Amino acid sequence: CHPQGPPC
Amino acid sequence: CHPQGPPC
Amino acid sequence: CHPQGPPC
Amino acid sequence: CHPQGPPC
Amino acid sequence: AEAGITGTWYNQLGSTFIVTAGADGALTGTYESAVGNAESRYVLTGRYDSAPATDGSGTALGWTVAWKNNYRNAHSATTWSGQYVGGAEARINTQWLLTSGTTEANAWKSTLVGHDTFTKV
Amino acid sequence: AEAGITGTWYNQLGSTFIVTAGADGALTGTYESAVGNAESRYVLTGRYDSAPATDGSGTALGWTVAWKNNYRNAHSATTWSGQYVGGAEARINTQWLLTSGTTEANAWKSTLVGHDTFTKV
Amino acid sequence: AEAGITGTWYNQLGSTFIVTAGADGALTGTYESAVGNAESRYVLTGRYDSAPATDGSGTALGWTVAWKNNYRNAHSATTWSGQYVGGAEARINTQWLLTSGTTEANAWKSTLVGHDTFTKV
Amino acid sequence: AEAGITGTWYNQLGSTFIVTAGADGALTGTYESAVGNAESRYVLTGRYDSAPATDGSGTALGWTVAWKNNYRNAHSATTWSGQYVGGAEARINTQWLLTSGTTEANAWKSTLVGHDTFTKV
Repeated sequence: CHPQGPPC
Repeated sequence: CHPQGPPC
Repeated sequence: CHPQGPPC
Repeated sequence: CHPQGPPC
Repeated sequence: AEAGITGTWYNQLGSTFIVTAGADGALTGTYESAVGNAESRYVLTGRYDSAPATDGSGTALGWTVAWKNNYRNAHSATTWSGQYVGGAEARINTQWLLTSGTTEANAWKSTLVGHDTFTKV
Repeated sequence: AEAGITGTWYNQLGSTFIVTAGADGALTGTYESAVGNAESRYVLTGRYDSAPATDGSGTALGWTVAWKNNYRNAHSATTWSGQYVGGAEARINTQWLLTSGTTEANAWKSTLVGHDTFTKV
Repeated sequence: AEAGITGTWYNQLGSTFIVTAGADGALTGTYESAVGNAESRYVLTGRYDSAPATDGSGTALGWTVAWKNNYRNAHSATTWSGQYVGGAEARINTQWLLTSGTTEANAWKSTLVGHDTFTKV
Repeated sequence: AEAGITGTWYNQLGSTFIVTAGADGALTGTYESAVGNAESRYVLTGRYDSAPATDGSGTALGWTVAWKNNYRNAHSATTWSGQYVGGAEARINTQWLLTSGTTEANAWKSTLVGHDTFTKV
């Protein structure tokens, strides 16, 4: 879960 | 006017 | 190890 | 002759 | 996919692409530009995954058009890379690369990049 | 180009590509990965400009590999777009796009981009 | 552009970008991810053309985010490249490149490519 | 990286880039074109990872140049995305996107893509 993606 | 584009 | 890469 | 290219 | 791919697709600028997806991974058809005309038709060829994953993943695919036919030679070729997603509102989402033939002094600016979505409607 | 394209090409990571360029713009052959093996061979198909400009411009071309054969299915496809330059030290310079089949939540990160140079040596 | 750029922009996945466009071409602000949170905020910096053409052409611009803040380090950086178009329904249309830090054996697959549209709504 | 990045870098076409890497992730400097000249100098700004992984992974980074200075306005902007690799023969490997400001009818062909390697030599 990369920060560019949804969420987080 | 390249054929990939609009028109022609 | 994707086939495009080295090796395999 | 765009400034990114060679020369200028 | 396979039978789901076979047919007519339209993009957001008015271009039309007609394709057959063959049983062992082959794509074959024609591409025609906006206006629509006997003279804006070009040959396409590509490949697709003929046994995709059974979860809700898309089917990966790619094809090429060289921009030369009997009426016109634009000295360039485009590749599209993307995936088919099926169902009620099926679509093909792609990104593309267009390279022109150039002299070596001009080679650093030979290639454009962009993106298209194709629908059955 | 045409006869100049037909043959074996090698890239900087150890991959090998064997191609026939047909008289009316067709490219057909096989791609094989590093190691080199009966089982790292995949089908390729593409198109090239069969009447290029007579000045020192390159010949524009493109091809596709779907990464499925009888031994392996990687659920992805790569397109290469570029130009052939001939002469003493002939080469094909390309940029490429690799798309994996994904769920819709993962679609924003489905595609990698990079670049290769192929030589006859 | 300039005053037209300054403000809050939203993309199609739920991310928010707040920017000031300075008189001599500077862009400065913060990017925050979906959820929206004190801990999904990252610094951005870029440049824009401060004297664009007077016809209906867009304003060209670009910015960078390194994905490290006080709570998280993802060892990667994204650049967006695009143009601002103003008027009733203003938008910024972009394409982007995301590179991860890798070992040399993994360097061929270090970079993803995609595209976003930002609106004021 | 940090101190390893700070300095003068040269690419394969004759361009020169001078950069300071600041303690909390900032990159600032100037870019100058081939010829080398008081009038081919443009401002650059970007970001880099100031705490990279301790294994042999590269440091991820990105920067932007808007092509306007006191002598010339080319109505365009370039972003470079890549990673620094240190040691005996340090280099920065990148891919780039160049967008021109266009009318909406021309927007599909607004962006070029390519790649550069920078060295200290």
